[PDB]
Amino acid sequence: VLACAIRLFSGNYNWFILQDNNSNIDSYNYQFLLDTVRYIATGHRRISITQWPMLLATEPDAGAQLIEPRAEIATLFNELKLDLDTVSMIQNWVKHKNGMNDLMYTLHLLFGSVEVID
Amino acid sequence: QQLGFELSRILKQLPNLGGSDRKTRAMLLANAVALQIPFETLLDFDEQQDKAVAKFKKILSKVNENIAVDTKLAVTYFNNILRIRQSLITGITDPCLVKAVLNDYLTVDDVNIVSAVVNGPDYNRIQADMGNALNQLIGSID
Amino acid sequence: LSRILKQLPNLGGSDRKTRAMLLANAVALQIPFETLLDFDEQQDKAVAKFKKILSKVNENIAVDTKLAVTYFNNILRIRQSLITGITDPCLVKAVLTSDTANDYLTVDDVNIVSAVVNGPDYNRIQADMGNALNQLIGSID
Amino acid sequence: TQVLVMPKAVFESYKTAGVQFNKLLDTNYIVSETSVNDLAEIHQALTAFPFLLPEKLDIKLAVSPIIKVAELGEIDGPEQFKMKDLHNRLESRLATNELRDAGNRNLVYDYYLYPVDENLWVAVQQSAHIASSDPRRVSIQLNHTFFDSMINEMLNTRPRESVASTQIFTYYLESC
Amino acid sequence: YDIVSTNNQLFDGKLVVIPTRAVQQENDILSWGQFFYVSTVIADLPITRG
Amino acid sequence: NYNEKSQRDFRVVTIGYNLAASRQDEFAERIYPTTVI
Repeated sequence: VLACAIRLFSGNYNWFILQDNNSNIDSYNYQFLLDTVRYIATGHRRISITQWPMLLATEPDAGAQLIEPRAEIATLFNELKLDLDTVSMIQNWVKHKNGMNDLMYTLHLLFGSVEVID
Repeated sequence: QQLGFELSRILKQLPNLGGSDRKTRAMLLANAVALQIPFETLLDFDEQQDKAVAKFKKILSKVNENIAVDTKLAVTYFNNILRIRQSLITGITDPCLVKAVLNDYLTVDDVNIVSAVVNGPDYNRIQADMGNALNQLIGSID
Repeated sequence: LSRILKQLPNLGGSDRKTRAMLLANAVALQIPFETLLDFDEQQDKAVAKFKKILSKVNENIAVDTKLAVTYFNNILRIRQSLITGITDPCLVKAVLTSDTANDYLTVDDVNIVSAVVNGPDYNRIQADMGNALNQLIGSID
Repeated sequence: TQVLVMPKAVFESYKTAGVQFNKLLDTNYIVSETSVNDLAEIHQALTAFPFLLPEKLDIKLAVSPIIKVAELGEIDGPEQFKMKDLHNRLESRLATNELRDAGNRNLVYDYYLYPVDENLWVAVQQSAHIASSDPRRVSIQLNHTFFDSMINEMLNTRPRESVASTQIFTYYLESC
Repeated sequence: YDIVSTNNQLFDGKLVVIPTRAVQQENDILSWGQFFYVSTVIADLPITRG
Repeated sequence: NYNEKSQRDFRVVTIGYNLAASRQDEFAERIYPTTVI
């Protein structure tokens, strides 16, 4: 799982920081990315890893600003005093008690064969 | 005359004591073969060892058709003797070998005895000081 | 240089002969013989460098330079025989029971080598195996 | 545990001869089953071990046999003087090796981990590789299978969360 | 032969001679017995016992 | 305090306590050599 995470998260720039535009602006996909970065920093998430899969697959338009309306994926790394290095963030990811379990779920949700509603 | 039979015929001539016989039997095969096999010029030590051992084990397989030899012990001795041979060709040659092969009369024991009595450096420590005290010269020149 | 040379005890008239041996080893340790070549080009280079090194014996105390070359040339030829392989019991004994061999062998291993090498019939048996191998070592795939 | 780095040549001797690996930290056993050159090479291989072990997890690098011999030569007992003679032989043989392999200079080794109990981590020093430009990064990439072997073993006793914070865990991630 | 001593009370007056392989190896069946060991589990839980 | 004979500040010496950790004692290890599962 660790070798997989690095292969997928290893680019010229921090992968999460690159995800600060695209189509994900106020989506649950964006709130997920912000929630994942907070986990790496603190170890605590607003929505359980076992609840994100159904929320992301449906991607409701109801309300995503209720999770984190203020922060942006780029700003969490400076506010939370994280290291943008790919290796540093993976180590800070897995060192948490539920690290490898959260990582396996995240890899599935971002890179796996998720059934997404059209 | 298969090599396995000829080596076995010769080994039968060693004096017997008891179970110690397998230690001295294995040692002699290791000594003869480790020193007899020629080295190939294109190989480094790592490869020369793998090749020399492969042949040594095959020799034991043939010998063990005639006379019992402990395979693991004989290989242990073989590798030790082979490393000594490799060290001599790349490393320091003992003065007993220059003496044995070549007016040479006063031997190393003769100076190591005096050093031991006075509790000073022996021949080997002086030899180490020589090279060390010479390291700078040889490295500087070519 | 002279500090360590003065560590060698004086022994009769051999003071100029033992240091010649020590110097020949000191150089031969750090000039290797490249297995790639035969005993002419690499040999001449090693000897030429040794003779050039002898140009600084004025810094030393008691070096017989003519004998030091003799010892150096003997080292190279001995190494040639070891590369090609040796069987002569007179040289095999010298290798097996030596200051180098006592550093690669354990105490128990030496005790065994000393039991075979010093046997009353070692020289005959070792010579016979030398011929048994020299004639047939190539038969082993 | 305690990591004991030894060349492949020494490791294969131990395995072929059948030397108890458990008692290689006991000076009195290793000197009986180990040649003077092997003991010197173990010292040299320890001094060429580039990696910093997780001291925070009580994983230490073994003290070389030469130091242990030197210490016993200064301690009263029935074998003190035999141990002093061994020390002198080790120093002369070590200096002889250092004068011969000084040319090695710019290279890094592959290491193989052979766990022996929980108090000894045999680290076999295998084939050398040439590395002059950033040999630290080259050493890390080469020893991928050494880093994950160490991680697998310490996760048997140490907590996963603690191992994740070590430099050994980091080196694995940097390699892959 | 080799000598191994214990201080266990169950050997109050016993000497038992058993064969083993002269050279030890890993998972060697020729040892008189074997100790099949799995890393002792150390489990740290804030149990609310009682 | 005519006499000040020391009563409180004594020389304190700590007795060592150093246990040896292993999978087996030498006796058991020699009879039942360890195999890792």
